[PDB]
Amino acid sequence: VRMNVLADALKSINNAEKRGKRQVLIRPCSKVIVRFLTVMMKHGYIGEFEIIDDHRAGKIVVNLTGRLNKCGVISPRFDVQLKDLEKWQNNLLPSRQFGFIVLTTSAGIMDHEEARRKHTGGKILGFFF
Amino acid sequence: MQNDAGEFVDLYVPRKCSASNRIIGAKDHASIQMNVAEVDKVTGRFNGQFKTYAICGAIRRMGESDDSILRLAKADGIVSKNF
Amino acid sequence: PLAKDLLHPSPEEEKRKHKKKRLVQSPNSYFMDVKCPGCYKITTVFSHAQTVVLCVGCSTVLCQPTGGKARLTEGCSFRRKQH
Amino acid sequence: GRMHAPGKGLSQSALPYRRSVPTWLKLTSDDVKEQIYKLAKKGLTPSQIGVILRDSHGVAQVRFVTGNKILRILKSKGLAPDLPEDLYHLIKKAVAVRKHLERNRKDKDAKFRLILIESRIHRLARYYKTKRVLPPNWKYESSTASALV
Amino acid sequence: AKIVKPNGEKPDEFESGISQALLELEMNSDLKAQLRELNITAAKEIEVGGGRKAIIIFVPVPQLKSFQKIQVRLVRELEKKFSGKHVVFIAQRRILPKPTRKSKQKRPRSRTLTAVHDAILEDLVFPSEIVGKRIRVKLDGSRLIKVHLDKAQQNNVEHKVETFSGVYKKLTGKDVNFEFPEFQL
RNA sequence: UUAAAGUUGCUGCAGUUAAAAAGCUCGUAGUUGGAUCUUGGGAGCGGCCGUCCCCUGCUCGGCGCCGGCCCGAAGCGUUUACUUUGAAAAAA
RNA sequence: GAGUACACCGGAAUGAUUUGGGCGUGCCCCC
Repeated sequence: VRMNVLADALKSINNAEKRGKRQVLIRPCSKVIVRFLTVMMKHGYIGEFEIIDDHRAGKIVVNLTGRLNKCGVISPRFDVQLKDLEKWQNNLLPSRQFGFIVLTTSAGIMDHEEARRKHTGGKILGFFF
Repeated sequence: MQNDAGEFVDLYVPRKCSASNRIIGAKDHASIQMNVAEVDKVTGRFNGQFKTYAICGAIRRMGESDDSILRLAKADGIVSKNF
Repeated sequence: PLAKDLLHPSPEEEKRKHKKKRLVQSPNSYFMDVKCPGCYKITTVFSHAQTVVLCVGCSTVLCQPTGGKARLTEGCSFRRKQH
Repeated sequence: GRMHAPGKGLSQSALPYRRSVPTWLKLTSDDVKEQIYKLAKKGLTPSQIGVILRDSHGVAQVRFVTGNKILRILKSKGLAPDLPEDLYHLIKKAVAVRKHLERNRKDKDAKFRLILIESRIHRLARYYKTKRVLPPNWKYESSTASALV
Repeated sequence: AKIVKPNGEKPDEFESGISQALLELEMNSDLKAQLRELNITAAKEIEVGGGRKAIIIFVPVPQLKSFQKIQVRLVRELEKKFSGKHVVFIAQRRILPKPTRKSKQKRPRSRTLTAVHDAILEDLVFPSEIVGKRIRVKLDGSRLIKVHLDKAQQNNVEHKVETFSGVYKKLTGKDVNFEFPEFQL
């Protein structure tokens, strides 16, 4: 059955980005999906996303643009520290110039750069470049 | 393309597609670069300017490039909005 | 259509699709109020009734249960209501 | 799909987004409560009660005009049955299959479906033990089964 | 007189004038049999952006189903008794803080912030109900709620949407826009 | 014996035909489990934004003023993991 | 008062008078 909604959301975004589509439809909504898309859209990888509100579970339609390469998840949520982050961005990212790891943190859903200069770490969510 | 001094170092900036915003390679022969002529406002002749659209080879291989060209012409203002 | 708008589609596609696969799901049924031509009462019944009902006063049967919509008896008029 | 069948069906209700009592509904919440009380004293499950109300009274849902569910209404009155209706229906199907199976010894599909039915009974029974609806000393048994309606 | 404050303290002057006007209404009209115990909690006026203002009236939560039956006449009466002011009725609901572990009965979810805001939104627009909500995130990261309204009964509320957005910004603090789309009816 | 071995694969292998999906199904222990509960601003600095303070309760008593006010404190506050700091942690 | 068309009215609109119905609130009966 359905076990991870963020994984299916990112796989749908990746598939419709590879197909060249302009809009998607994520079927279940959650706070972590909205925060993850907010991290992408603040960092400039997607457009405005509309949350279609209903009384069961919302649907998200993001204005896709030709700006994304891949989105993925790391299941299960592996906990990381400040001394373990370097290995993750070494074996997970293409270069040391771009690309981000989004990780769950007690300060909030936030990427690895502000996790570095806020001096805090937590559980990992995924990556995009 | 830049460094700490900020000077440019790349060999050439590659063309991007106007439909999917994907990089057109140097060996993608199926990619095109379409020129569309404008018209005079009253007399209705060729004034001289160009309108340029670039479609990568993946869209033409998909076969869904005329919809993209029609959308870009509607966005520029060539095709009438009601259509 | 690689650039089909899913936020505001035409209502013909919304009526075209399944009752669960729209943007917001809406049931295909409705409430109707069939009345007898020999009686003077008005009774509100369901479109997909799937039971047999009697009129107020125990005179006639209004609908018959089928696989889908209820089979209203002949001569009895009805109209859709809403709010 | 199903838990005991290879088919993956899709057929259920689709509740509307609109959250309001309709203006053509001239039934007070006490009135639909009274119809619920008299139809439950007629000896009906909450499913058939909801069907009869939406079929011959025009109410869409009880909990949208009263703010409370049907079984919660019957529990607040004090006339809801001790054994719930779905476990009762599953036990009735099990004892009917067993009554068929005792005469026909060669029927193996009846034996397989009986195995599936007692599996569903055991799963629902341990869930009802978890939510404390059933006492923990309650247990399904063959000779007890004909003692249970 | 008619106004009941939940605290034992002095009422203000604007809500006193509103209470005096409505008691003179129920004495001098045909509503005295339907406005006996019907009290008013409080009232407040704001500055709607433009060239006008509006009045927010607070109502206790058992008194919503009574005032919803006579909502149509009261807004007309407060329109004809005032000059050019639109008036809305908003229930007073309490919001409890989140039970953090740094800080007892379990908090009901009807008192949560989202439930209170949704109840305020559905109670602000009484003659036209909610038939769809859309949330848009602009490039700076802020939200923008877009609310769809039904087609039937729009000849009274086609011009009150600016006051609705003003009072929703003043009470809650979220952007809101109101539309009348063409999908179902 | 180690790397080469992505030929023991947690990072990181394979199962149609090359080695390899139990004949099929039920099932306890094990593993994995849908959405939802507090949002937003003010005081200021550089020119809306990367820093700055704020949105758990009562009995003993000290930066002070003339029984009235702020501060401290013997006493306790729904529990876990995760995360950051601090102690101690023999040498070679 | 069963009410499909109905028969008596009470409120009420401008000292005095009065505007066909039903409940399916919008199309159905009689002109």
